[PDB]
Amino acid sequence: AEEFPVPNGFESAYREVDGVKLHYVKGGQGPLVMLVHGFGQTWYEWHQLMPELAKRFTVIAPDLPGLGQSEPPKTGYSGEQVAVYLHKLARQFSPDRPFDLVAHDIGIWNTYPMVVKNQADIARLVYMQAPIPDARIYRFPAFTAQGESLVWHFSFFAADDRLAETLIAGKERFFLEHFIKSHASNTEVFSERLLDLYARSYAKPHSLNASFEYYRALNESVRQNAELAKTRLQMPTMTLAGGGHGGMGTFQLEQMKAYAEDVEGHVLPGCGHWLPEECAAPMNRLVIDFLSR
Amino acid sequence: AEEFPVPNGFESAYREVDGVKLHYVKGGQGPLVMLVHGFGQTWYEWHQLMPELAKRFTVIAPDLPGLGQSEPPKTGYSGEQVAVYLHKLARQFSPDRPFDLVAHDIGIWNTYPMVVKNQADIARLVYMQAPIPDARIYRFPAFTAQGESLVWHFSFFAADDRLAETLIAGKERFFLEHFIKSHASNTEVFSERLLDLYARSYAKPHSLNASFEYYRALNESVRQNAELAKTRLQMPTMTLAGGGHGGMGTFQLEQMKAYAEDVEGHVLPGCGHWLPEECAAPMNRLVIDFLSR
Ligand SMILES: *[C@H](CC)[C@H](O)C/C=C\C/C=C\C/C=C\C/C=C\CCCC(=O)O
Ligand SMILES: *[C@H](CC)[C@H](O)C/C=C\C/C=C\C/C=C\C/C=C\CCCC(=O)O
Repeated sequence: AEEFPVPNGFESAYREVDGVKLHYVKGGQGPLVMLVHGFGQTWYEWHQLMPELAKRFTVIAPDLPGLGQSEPPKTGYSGEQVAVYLHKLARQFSPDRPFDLVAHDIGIWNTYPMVVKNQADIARLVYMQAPIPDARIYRFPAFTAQGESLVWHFSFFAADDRLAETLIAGKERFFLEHFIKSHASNTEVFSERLLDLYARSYAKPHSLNASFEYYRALNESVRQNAELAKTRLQMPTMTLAGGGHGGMGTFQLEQMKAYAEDVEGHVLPGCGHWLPEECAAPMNRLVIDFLSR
Repeated sequence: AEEFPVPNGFESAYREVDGVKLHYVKGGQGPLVMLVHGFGQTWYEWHQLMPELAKRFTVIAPDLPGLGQSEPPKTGYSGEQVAVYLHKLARQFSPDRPFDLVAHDIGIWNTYPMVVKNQADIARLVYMQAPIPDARIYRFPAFTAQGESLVWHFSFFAADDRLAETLIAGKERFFLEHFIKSHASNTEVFSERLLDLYARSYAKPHSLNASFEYYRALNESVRQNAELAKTRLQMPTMTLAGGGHGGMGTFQLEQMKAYAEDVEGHVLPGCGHWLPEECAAPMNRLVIDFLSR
C-alpha cells in the first residue's frame, strides 16, 4: 500500500527518528538533497524534480510528521520541534558531509530552525512560497477588493474546537480542490486524479488533524524565530515565488534578505503557489542549476 | 409559527415590500424606532431592549431578507439593495415623521445607504459593532499574535463555489456556537438553549445561503458607499463597541467620525461582539438615554 506512485529507481522506506516513524522516498547517488513538501501535499509534489536531481544527487523526499505516511510527532508541531526530526533524518543519510535543502510552504516553517542552528550541515538552501514565520505575517490582509484573500486559512486552520477538521471532514476532496485552485494561477495542471490522491491522503483523520496543528503552532514558531533570527544564514540561498495569482511575488526574496547574507531570488510569471506542479520545468531547471553550481 | 418567543404586548407579523415578505416584531406606541439585527442572529437579539423602548416608542424589529422568517431579497444583497427594503418597511409605519434607527453588525451595512440618501427620515442613529463597508476593511489582518483574527470570516463567507454552505451544512449548530463564542468576552450568556434557537433559524438552507450572500456583496457595498460617503451624516448618532474579546474598541467611533458630524461613542469593557446579550444592562441604558434626549 502506497499513497502515491514511486518513480522508477526510487525506494519508499521508513526510518525511526526520536521514536517517530518517518516515511520518505529516496533515490540517486552523490551528495544529499532533502526536499520537504507543504500543506495539502506529500513527498509526491517532488516526483517530477526527483528523477532529474537524482542524476547528480542523492535525493530524499520525506512526508512531514503526521502527513502522508509519516507518524505524528511526539514532541509537537512548532517549527523547532519538527525541525529536529527532519535534521536527524537527513543526518542518518549524510553524517559526513553537508546536505542541500529544498522546502516549499510549511516545509520552510519546519526546516528554518534546524538550518539556522546547524549551518555547517547545510551546503545550499532553496526556499519557495511561504514566509518564514515572523511578525510580517500579521500584516497580511484578511479580505481583498477582489474577494477572498490567500492567507485567511491561517486563522481558519489555527482556530480551536477542531473547527477545520469538523467542517472539512466529509468534504475533504471538495475543500482541497477549492483550496488548491484558489491559490493556483494555472488550474489545469491539477487533474481530478491528482486531486483524488492528495485528498485521500490528507483525509486520514490523524493527517487531517496534523495538517492544522502546524497552524495551531504558528504563533509559537513566530516566537521561536524571534530568538533564532539573531543569527543570519551564511550558506548560498535561492528563493522562488510565483508571479501570478496565488504567488508571493517580491515578498519571498525581500523577506529572505533579512535572514540570509548570500541570497538570490526569482519570480515566475504565470505561476501561483504550487510551483512544482504549475511551473515544473522552469522551477526544476532553476533548482538543479543553483544546486549544481 | 414562531422561531422565537415574542415578548408580552408585541406582535409577530409580515409586510410585503417590493415583492418581498419581511417578518417583523412590533409593539409600543409613539415615535418609531427600528432595530436591525446582524449575522448569526434575528430580531430576537433585541427582545430584552424592546419592552423597555416600547414604554416610550413604537418599536419594530424586522428579520433581514433571507434571515429569520423574512423572504430573500429579489434585487440582491448589497447594502444599497437591502436598504431599500428596510427604508420602505419603516416608512409604512412612519410615513409622516422621521424615525430612529439602531443597527448591529451587518444591520449597519444594510441601513447606511438608506440613511445617507434619506437623511430627513432618520431622527437619531445608533450603530454598534461593525465597520461601515469601505476600503478600511482591506487592511484588517488575516492573522494576529493572539491567534485567529476576528475578521477572517469575511473571506470564508465571500468565497465562491458555495464554500461556506458546503462546509457548514450538517454542522450549523456546531459552527454557530464556535463563531458566536469566539467573538464574545462574556461567553456564558450563550446557553445551549439560546444557541439551539439561533441555530435552527440560520440552518434553514435559504437562510444559510442568505447569510453568506451579504458577504459576497460586500465588495459591491464598498464600491456603492464610495460614492455615497461624499455626503456626511447630519443627524445625531451614537456608536457602541465592545472593549473585550471580539470587540471593535476605538475603531467604531474613529471610523464613524469620518462619516458623521454629530457623533458620540462608547466602548464597553468586558464585552465583545454581542452587546445586547453580553452586556444588556449598560447597553440598553445607553440606547434608551440616547434615544430619549
Ligand atoms: C501554505 C499555503 C498553502 C502556507 O500556509 C502559506 C504560505 C504561503 C502563503 C500563500 C500564498 C500567497 C501569500 C502571499 C501573498 C501576499 C500577501 C497576501 C495578503 C492578502 C492576499 O491577497 O491574499
Ligand atoms: C458581523 C460579525 C459577526 C460582521 O461580519 C463583522 C462586524 C463585527 C466584527 C466583530 C469584531 C471585529 C473586531 C475587531 C475590529 C478591530 C480591528 C480590525 C481588525 C481585527 C483584529 O482581530 O485585529
